[PDB]
Amino acid sequence: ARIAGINIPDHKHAVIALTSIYGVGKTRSKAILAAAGIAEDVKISELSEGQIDTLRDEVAKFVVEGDLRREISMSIKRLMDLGCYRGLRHRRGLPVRGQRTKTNARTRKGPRKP
Amino acid sequence: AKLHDYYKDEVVKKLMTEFNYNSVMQVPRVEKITLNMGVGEAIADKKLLDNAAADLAAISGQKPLITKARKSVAGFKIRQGYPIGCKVTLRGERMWEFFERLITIAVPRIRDFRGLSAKSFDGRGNYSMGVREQIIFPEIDYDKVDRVRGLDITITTTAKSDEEGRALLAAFDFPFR
Amino acid sequence: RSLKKGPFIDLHLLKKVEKAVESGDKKPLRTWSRRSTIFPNMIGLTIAVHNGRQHVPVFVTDEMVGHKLGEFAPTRTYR
Amino acid sequence: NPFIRFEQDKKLFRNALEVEGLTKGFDNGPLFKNLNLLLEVGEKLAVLGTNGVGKSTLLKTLVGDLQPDSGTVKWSENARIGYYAQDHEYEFENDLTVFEWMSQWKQEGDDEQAVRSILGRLLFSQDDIKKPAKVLSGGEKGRMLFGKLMMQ
Amino acid sequence: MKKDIHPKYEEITASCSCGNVMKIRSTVGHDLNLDVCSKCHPFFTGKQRDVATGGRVDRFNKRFNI
RNA sequence: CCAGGGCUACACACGUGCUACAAUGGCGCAUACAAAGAGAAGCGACCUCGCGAGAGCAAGCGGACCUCAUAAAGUGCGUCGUAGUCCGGAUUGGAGUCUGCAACUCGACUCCAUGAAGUCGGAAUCGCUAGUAAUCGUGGAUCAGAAUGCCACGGUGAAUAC
RNA sequence: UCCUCCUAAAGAGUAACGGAGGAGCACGAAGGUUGGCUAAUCCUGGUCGGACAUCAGGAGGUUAGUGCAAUGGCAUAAGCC
Ligand SMILES: [Mg+2]
Ligand SMILES: [Mg+2]
Ligand SMILES: [Mg+2]
Ligand SMILES: [Mg+2]
Ligand SMILES: [Mg+2]
Ligand SMILES: [Mg+2]
Ligand code: NA
Repeated sequence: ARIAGINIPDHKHAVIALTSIYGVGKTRSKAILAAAGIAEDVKISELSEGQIDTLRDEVAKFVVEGDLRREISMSIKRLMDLGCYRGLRHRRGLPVRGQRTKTNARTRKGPRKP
Repeated sequence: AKLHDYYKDEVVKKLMTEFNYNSVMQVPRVEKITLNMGVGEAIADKKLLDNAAADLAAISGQKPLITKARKSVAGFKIRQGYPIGCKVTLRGERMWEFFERLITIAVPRIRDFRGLSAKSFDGRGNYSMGVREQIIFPEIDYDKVDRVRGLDITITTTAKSDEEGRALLAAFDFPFR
Repeated sequence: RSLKKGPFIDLHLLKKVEKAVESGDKKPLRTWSRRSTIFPNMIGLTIAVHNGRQHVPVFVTDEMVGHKLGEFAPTRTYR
Repeated sequence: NPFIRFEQDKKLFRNALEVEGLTKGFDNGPLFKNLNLLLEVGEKLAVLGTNGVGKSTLLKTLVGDLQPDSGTVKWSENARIGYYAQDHEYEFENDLTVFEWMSQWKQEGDDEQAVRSILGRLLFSQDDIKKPAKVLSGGEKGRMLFGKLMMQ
Repeated sequence: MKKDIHPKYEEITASCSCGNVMKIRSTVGHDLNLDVCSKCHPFFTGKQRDVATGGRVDRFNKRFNI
């Protein structure tokens, strides 16, 4: 149980244990496991170490924790420097896809401040 | 050791023909390596200084000396005698071993490494460098550590100028710019 | 976001670009077209768009290609 | 008046105790047989009886240093248990100062405050934070236990 | 040295993942396997591979299927 | 009369709602049962392509025949074993689909990833007496496109009223 | 009542309701001896770290220090282990 960042979850199914990687969800985990030749119902601590090595390269053909964060930060920092409308909303801390800020948008704003 | 006899056999000749000296010992030689950090946050958590001392003992095979504040300064609310930092001086065989094991493995393990600056000399052939984090060193298992404490490496050579210090350090395959 | 084929712009600005590219950099173009995307034959220009009441001269840099002309003309003043 | 205040590290929600059957015994017929009960994050349930019934051994079974003859107790996966024993002599030993005893606890706290401050909030001074732990008397030992609970 | 105040010190084989056997004294207690050393570090080979974050006209052109 | 913008602005407050905080539940597999209504510059099977929104071809129907249109809770099998979790779905990055001259302001929907607050809610306050409350789905108008709203239909189906 | 400087006129002393500050202690080591060491403050280089923490070189040199006010003294240190 050791993948790019960390595969902390033992005692869990390999399909959901792989979700701990920043960049793999549910379908990607199924895509990873299907090409690994192992069933989706096997527990991480039960599968042999002859498949974890075959998983690290299968995880490696995607974008994952260490470098995915940098990639998306470059995308946001681009718009901030670009001066786009999304950049202005990203700089202020408001919704960027054009929804209500009259009453909603507490998720993007945070707790109220009188 | 390996870096020491590499220096003896090759660097002496290289620098001698480079600078057109006249004596065997006119070539600059590195005389010591100092590794320190002033933890600063030992005002209230004296165990932090012990943890840093253990980190330095693991990194280099010596027991660190605990350095105390020389003069009371009211800006950082410290006074005389407060243990503030830790320091280790390496000379000879241990200095050469650490010199090998730093620039062969520890520097490559730097996240997004690009190169050490060449204008970081104090004007007398001395070099200084900040590793910014203690996790890169192979003596650390990335899980025992608890903080982001970093060292301050200082290479003290007998060079008479920053030019000769640059030449000596570039003779040892330093990753400059 | 728009359609699979045919990136949509306005003719009156497309023809105005072809006159500007030959003459090079000049006085800014006062165009009301906001719904027109940017093409590589406009990089480095000084086109001006409408925010509702006045024209703001924008400088088309390298990265502003897929975006639209109105994407850099905020239309409401806040604080 | 010693200012003592018990905080909460992590708040558990559903229920805590949920014990089914203990039937603990030492020499005679078990002092109790079933004692099936729930907690529901309530308050107290002040166990009581007469001298020699076995309330202390019931608490020992609940806290787990003594296990029943056959049964299940279990706690919530987020449950953090502070324990103030009826007799506490296994604690005040090994010849530590008051400061050292009170500092052997604590999760992430500065050595000079938040541990020398919890001592002063309960009737202690500089002339007392250096006397040995194994010499305080009665109520002072109890107050030290309260302090360890406040920090845990 | 000063007679057992220090940690231990011994020779440990520290080879790369691409060969590169390097016997270095250290204080770990176990042989270790790590990434490339500066001998095979990707520093002089990715000088332009690292400076590649960019490109919008090129990815707009491929979108211009018409 | 025309183009562009606004009605969509946000330190905040109130009213009406939707989705939840889970285990009489999520998820995967297989299998049942409805009512009502609309459709001609409109509903558009079947087949092929696409993981999917959808695209190509395209009969039938201005209709008890043809399309919308697979109803969903349910039932049986397995797993998850009370964790901020295989609950939750906000927000954000990337890639797209279709109406439309035109999607930045400011559409809907699909895919990959991220995946927050929330673990039954203070003073106070609202609805309901039977096929009702609760709960699950379906359709229509306005409509090029654009509802968690409005109007309407059925499935399951209570407790209590001294 | 006691201590330090000036008035006090280059030996000592010298008054005023003349000009300025302190004391009624501390220490079982802050005493004895042996061995060892030299400060303030500025420059550059350096991870958090900033004008100022700690590290390395340079200048400077006693401008630091002396349990406590001032005067005299102190490197052979009377200063620091
Ligand atoms: Mg309105
Ligand atoms: Mg005289
Ligand atoms: Mg005289
Ligand atoms: Mg003395
Ligand atoms: Mg002496
Ligand atoms: Mg003396
Ligand atoms: Na008892």
